[PDB]
Amino acid sequence: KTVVVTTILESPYVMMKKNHEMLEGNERYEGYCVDLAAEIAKHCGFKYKLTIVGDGKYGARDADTKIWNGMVGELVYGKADIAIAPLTITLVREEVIDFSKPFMSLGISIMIKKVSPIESAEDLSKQTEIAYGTLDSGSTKEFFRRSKIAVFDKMWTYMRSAEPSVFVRTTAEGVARVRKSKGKYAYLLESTMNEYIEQRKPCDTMKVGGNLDSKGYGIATPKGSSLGTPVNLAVLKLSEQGVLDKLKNKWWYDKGECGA
Amino acid sequence: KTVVVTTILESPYVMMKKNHEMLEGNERYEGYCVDLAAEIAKHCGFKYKLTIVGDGKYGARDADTKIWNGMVGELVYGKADIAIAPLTITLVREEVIDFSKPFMSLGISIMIKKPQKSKPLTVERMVSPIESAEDLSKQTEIAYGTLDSGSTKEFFRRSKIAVFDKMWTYMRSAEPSVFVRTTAEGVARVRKSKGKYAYLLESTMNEYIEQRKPCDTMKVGGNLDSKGYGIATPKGSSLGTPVNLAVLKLSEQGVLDKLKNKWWYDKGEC
Amino acid sequence: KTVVVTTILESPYVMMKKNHEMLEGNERYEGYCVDLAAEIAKHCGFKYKLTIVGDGKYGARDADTKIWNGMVGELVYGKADIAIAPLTITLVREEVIDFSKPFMSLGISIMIKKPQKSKPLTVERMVSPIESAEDLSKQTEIAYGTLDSGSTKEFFRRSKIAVFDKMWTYMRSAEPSVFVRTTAEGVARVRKSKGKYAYLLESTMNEYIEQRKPCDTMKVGGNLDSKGYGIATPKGSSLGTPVNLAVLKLSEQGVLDKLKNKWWYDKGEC
Amino acid sequence: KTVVVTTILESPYVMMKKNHEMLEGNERYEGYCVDLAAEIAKHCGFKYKLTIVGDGKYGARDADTKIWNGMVGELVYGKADIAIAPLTITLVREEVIDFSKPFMSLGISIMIKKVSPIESAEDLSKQTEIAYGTLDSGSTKEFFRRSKIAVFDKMWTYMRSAEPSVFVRTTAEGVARVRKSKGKYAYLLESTMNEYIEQRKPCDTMKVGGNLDSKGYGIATPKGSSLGTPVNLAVLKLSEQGVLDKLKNKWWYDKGECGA
Ligand SMILES: NS(=O)(=O)c1cc2c(cc1Cl)N[C@H]([C@H]1C[C@H]3C=C[C@@H]1C3)NS2(=O)=O
Ligand SMILES: NS(=O)(=O)c1cc2c(cc1Cl)N[C@H]([C@H]1C[C@H]3C=C[C@@H]1C3)NS2(=O)=O
Ligand SMILES: NS(=O)(=O)c1cc2c(cc1Cl)N[C@H]([C@H]1C[C@H]3C=C[C@@H]1C3)NS2(=O)=O
Ligand SMILES: NS(=O)(=O)c1cc2c(cc1Cl)N[C@H]([C@H]1C[C@H]3C=C[C@@H]1C3)NS2(=O)=O
Ligand SMILES: N[C@@H](CCC(=O)O)C(=O)O
Ligand SMILES: N[C@@H](CCC(=O)O)C(=O)O
Ligand SMILES: N[C@@H](CCC(=O)O)C(=O)O
Ligand SMILES: N[C@@H](CCC(=O)O)C(=O)O
Repeated sequence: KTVVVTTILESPYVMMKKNHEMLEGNERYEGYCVDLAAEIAKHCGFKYKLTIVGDGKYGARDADTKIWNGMVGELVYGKADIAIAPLTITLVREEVIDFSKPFMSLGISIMIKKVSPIESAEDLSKQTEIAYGTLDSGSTKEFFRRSKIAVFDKMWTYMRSAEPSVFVRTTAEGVARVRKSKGKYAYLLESTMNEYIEQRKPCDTMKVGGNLDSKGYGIATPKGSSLGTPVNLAVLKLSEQGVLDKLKNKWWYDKGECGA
Repeated sequence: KTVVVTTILESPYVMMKKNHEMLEGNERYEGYCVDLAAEIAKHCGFKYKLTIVGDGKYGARDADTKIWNGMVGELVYGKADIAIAPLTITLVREEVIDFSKPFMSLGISIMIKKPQKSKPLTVERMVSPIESAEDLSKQTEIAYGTLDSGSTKEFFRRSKIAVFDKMWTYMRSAEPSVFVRTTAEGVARVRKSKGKYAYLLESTMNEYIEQRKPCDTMKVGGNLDSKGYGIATPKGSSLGTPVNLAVLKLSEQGVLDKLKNKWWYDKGEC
Repeated sequence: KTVVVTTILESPYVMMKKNHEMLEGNERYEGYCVDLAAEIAKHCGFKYKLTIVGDGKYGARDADTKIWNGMVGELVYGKADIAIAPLTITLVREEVIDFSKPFMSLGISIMIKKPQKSKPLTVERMVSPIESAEDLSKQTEIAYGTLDSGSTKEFFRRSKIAVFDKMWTYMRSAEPSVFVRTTAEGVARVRKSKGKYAYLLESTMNEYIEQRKPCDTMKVGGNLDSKGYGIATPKGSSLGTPVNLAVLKLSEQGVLDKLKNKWWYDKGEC
Repeated sequence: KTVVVTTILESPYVMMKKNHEMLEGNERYEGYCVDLAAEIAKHCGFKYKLTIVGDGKYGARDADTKIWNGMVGELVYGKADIAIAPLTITLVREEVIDFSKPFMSLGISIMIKKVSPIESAEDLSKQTEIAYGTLDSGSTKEFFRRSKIAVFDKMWTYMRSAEPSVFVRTTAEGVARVRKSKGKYAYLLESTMNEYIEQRKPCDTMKVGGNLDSKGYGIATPKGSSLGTPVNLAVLKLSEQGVLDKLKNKWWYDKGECGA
C-alpha cells in the first residue's frame, strides 16, 4: 500500500520547492523533515506520499470538547499514518499517540530584536514594559498553562490576560511581529527555530539567555500502529550513524546566510 | 510485590553516604538516581529496593558468545525489573530492552589534564594541546581511551565516520591498553598521566568531575554526538509505560531541572 | 461562623486587583495582608470575609469625646473580630485591644523628593538638604507633616524628647496644615511640593514607594524609633492566642520574610 | 512581698560590676537588663531581688523527658516570678510561659575573625572548609533543628553530625573559640551580642552577611501570672518613652572601646 504522511510547512523542516508549480509528488517538497521522511521510508521499505495538514496547527485540545486538531488530530482520527514534523514530545500527546525517540533536542527560547536588557526569563517576567507571546495550539502555550513554578505561572497569567491577544497564528507571523515591533515584542518559541531564524537574513533577531527547559521533537504514529517500533529503530539508527547530525548541519549551518 | 531497581555506582548519580556503615536499605545511597527512583515511586506507587549490579558494568555484547552482560544483561534475563541509572539509549540495547524517554541529555566529550597558565602584560591565558576530535586523532603524543563495555566504546566500534573510524582503529591496537574499567579509573589515569592521556566519557560526568575539587582536569572541544539517559525495562513489562509517563511528568514539572542543578552546581567549588 | 477580618487600603498590603469589577469575595484584593490572612486561616481554620473600613483610618481616640475611631475603634465596639493590617502596636491601643507578637518590623522615617544629581571629574553625586530629624527641626524652609489619626502622629504628640517635642510644636500650629488624611495624599504632596515638604511615614511603606516607579522620592537618615505591626483582636477574645501562635509559626517558618521579599523587593521597578 | 528575678550572666545585659566583693543585694549587679529590671520595678511598684539561674541555660527541653531547664525551667516550676534577660520569643517557649512584647529586635548572625570569603549563609553552608556552631540550649539551635528550608536543613545536619561537638557551653566560650581558631571557626549567635562583641577590644571579631531571620527578646513570666499585663505595659511605655533606646545606646555605643 501507500503511507500517507502529514506534516506542517515549517522551515527548514518542510519547504515548498522553488519550482513547485511545475512539480508533483514528493519532488515538490524539500527540507530536514522531507529528508527524514525519505530516509525513514528507505530504512522501513515503504512508499510514502507527503501531505500537509489542512490546518497549520501542530496539535492541542480544544475548548472543553476533547477534539484533537492539527497533526495529532490527523493521526488519532485515522486521516494519516505517520507524522514526520517538528512535533514536541509532551505528556498530553503521549497519552493519545506513541512518540519515537527524540531526533532533535531543544528548549524554550526567548527571541528579541537586535546591553541585553531582558537577559534571563526572570528579568523578562519581572518587567512589564516589553511584551511576549507564544504559538497557539503548540507545546509552548500548553507548557506555560500547565506550569506550576511561580515565575512561569505568573508569565502565563500575564499572557492569558493580554489586551490585545498576544498569541500568533504561525511562528512566521511571530517573527514578523517581533521584527516590526521596534524592540517592544518578544517571541517565545523553540530554540531550533530561533537559531534558524537568527542565522538567516536580515539577522535582525537574536536569542537571549538560556533554554527554560529541555524537550525534543518526535515522530508520531497512531496509537497501537505497526510502524511504531520500525520508525523508532530507524530514528535510533539514523542518530547512531550521524545522519541526523549531518542533516541538521546541512539545513541549519551549511548555508549560513549571515555574518557570524 | 516490591520492585528490584538495579543501579550502578557513579557520581553524582549514586554515592554511598558517610554514615552507611550502620545505615541499611534505601537510605544507604545518596545522589541523583536515588532521588529519581524516589520520584518514580511517588508517581506510580511501589516499594523499591535499590541494588547494585555485581559486574559493575553498564552492559555490552561479549565476543562470539552472544551473551548480554552488565546492567542491561542482568535486566534482560529477569533478575531485575527496572534500571534507574545513567544508562545510554542505543540501537543495540533497544532491540533487547524497552527504553523510556530520556531524562537527561548527554554527549561524548574529551577529558584532559588541565594545563598551567602560560604567562607571556601580566595576563594569564589557557592554552591546550587538543582542541577537537580531529586533531586528537591526527596527533600521537597524547593517548586516548574509552570505558570498557560502555556506550562510547560501542559507538566508536560501529562508527563509519572517517575520523571516528581512525580513532577506533588506533584504540583497537593500542599497546598497552587505553581502555579502562571504571570512570574513576580513567579520571585517575588522566590525573596521574601528566597530560599524556585523554579520557572519552559523557559530558555530564565530565562536568561533574571538572566542577569538584581538586579540579585539575578540563573538557575540551564540543560534544562528539548527542544522546540521552533513559530508564530501562525488559521487553513487554507492565512497568515500561508507567515509568515513561513518570519521566515525562517529571520533565514537565521541572523536578529534573532542580535535581540536576542541586546535584551538579550547588555542590561545586573552585 | 464566618469571621470578619477588617483591613485598611494600603499598598502593598491590600490593593484591589485589576479585574476586580467582576470579582467578589476574597479575590478583589491582592498584596501582603490578604495572603497573611489566608495563612492565618490555614493555620487556625475559619472562614474569613475581608472588609475595608468605612472611614479609612488606622485608629485614634479623639480627646474630650473618648470615642475610638478607625480600625481600632471599630474593633473595640464589636463590629469586627480581627484586624489583619499594618496596625502599629502602641501603649494606648494595648489598653483597649489585645495585640499579637509583631509580624513586621518598622520605624518612623522621612520621605523627601529626590534631588537632581550634582554635576561635578565627571562623577554624579547625590546631595540632600536634610539627613536627620534634628536638622529637620532646626530648619524652616521645608515643611514636615504626618498622617492624621495614625501611630506616628500620636507618637510625636506624646513625645517628651526635646527634638521630637520641637517637631510636634511646629506641627500642631502650622498654617496651612501639614497633616494628611491618606498615605498616598502625603506622597503626592511630597512629589508635587518640589522639595519643600518632607513626609513622616513608616519605613516599610517608604521603602515600597522608593522601589517603585516613578521613584522620584528617597528616604533620609535612619528610623526615629523601633516599632512593629501586630494583628489586633478585641479585649478578652478567643481568637487572640491562636492568632499569636499562628504569627509565631509563620515567623519561624520563613513565610513572613518570603512574603515581604516577594511583595517588596521582587517587583522593584527602579 | 518580694519578687525573685532570674537572669543570666550575659554582657552587656547583666554584669557583675568590678568591686562586687564588698557589695550585696541588687547593688552588686549592673547592665542593660539590670536597668530594665529597675525601670520595671519602678513602673509596677514592687521590690525585687536579682538572682542568677544556677546553670547558665536560657531554656530548652531535655532528651525526651519534657523537663524545662534554665530560666524557662526556673519559671514553669515556680522557682522564679519573672525573667528579665535576653530570652528569645519562640513558638515552643510561648506555649509554656507568658512573653511580653519584644524590647529588643534582633536576628541570627555570623561572626568570624577579622573581604570575607563566606559573607552570606549560602556560601558558609556550601563551603565545608569553614566550621560553624551555635549555643547549646538556646534558640538558634532550636531554630536550625526545627527549620524546613533546604539550606538551614543542610547546616543543621552538618552541625549535629560534627566531630568533635561544635556546640559551645557559653557564648563567651564561643567568642574565645572563634578568636583562637585563627579564622577557622564561625559562630552563629544573636545579632546584638555579635555587635557588642565586635565593638569591644581587641576588635578581632567581625560580623558578615545579613540576618538569617528576625526575632526579639521578651520578658517571661509564669503562665497565668498577675504580672504579665503590668510588665507588658511597662515594656510598651519604656519603648514609647525612648528608655529602651537610651539604655541600648548607653550599654552598646556610648563606651565603644574600638577603632571606628
Ligand atoms: N544535535 S541534534 O539536536 O540534531 C540531535 C539530538 C538528538 C539526537 C540526535 C541529534 Cl543529531 N538523538 C537522541 C536519541 C538517540 C538516542 C539517545 C537519545 C535519543 C535516543 N535524541 S536527541 O538527544 O534529541
Ligand atoms: N537539562 S537535562 O540534561 O537535565 C534534561 C534533558 C532532557 C529532559 C529534561 C532535562 Cl532536565 N527531557 C527530555 C524528554 C522530554 C520530552 C521530550 C524529550 C524527552 C521526552 N529528554 S532530554 O532532552 O534528554
Ligand atoms: N523581616 S520582617 O520585617 O518581614 C519580620 C519581622 C518580625 C518577625 C519576622 C519577620 Cl520576617 N518576627 C518577630 C516576632 C517573632 C518572635 C520574636 C519577636 C516577635 C515574636 N517580630 S518582628 O521582629 O516584627
Ligand atoms: N532598637 S532596639 O533593638 O533596642 C528596640 C526594638 C524594639 C523595641 C524597642 C527597641 Cl529600643 N520595641 C518594640 C515593641 C514596642 C511596641 C511595638 C513593637 C513591640 C511592641 N519591639 S522591637 O521592634 O523588637
Ligand atoms: N513544534 C511545537 C510547536 C512550536 C511552538 O510551540 O513554539 C509543537 O509541536 O508543539
Ligand atoms: N553512560 C554509558 C556508560 C559510560 C561510558 O560508556 O563512558 C552507558 O550507559 O552506556
Ligand atoms: N501603621 C500606622 C499608620 C501609618 C502612619 O501613621 O504613618 C498605624 O497603625 O497607626
Ligand atoms: N539568647 C538566646 C540564646 C542565644 C542563642 O541561641 O544564640 C535565647 O534566649 O534563647
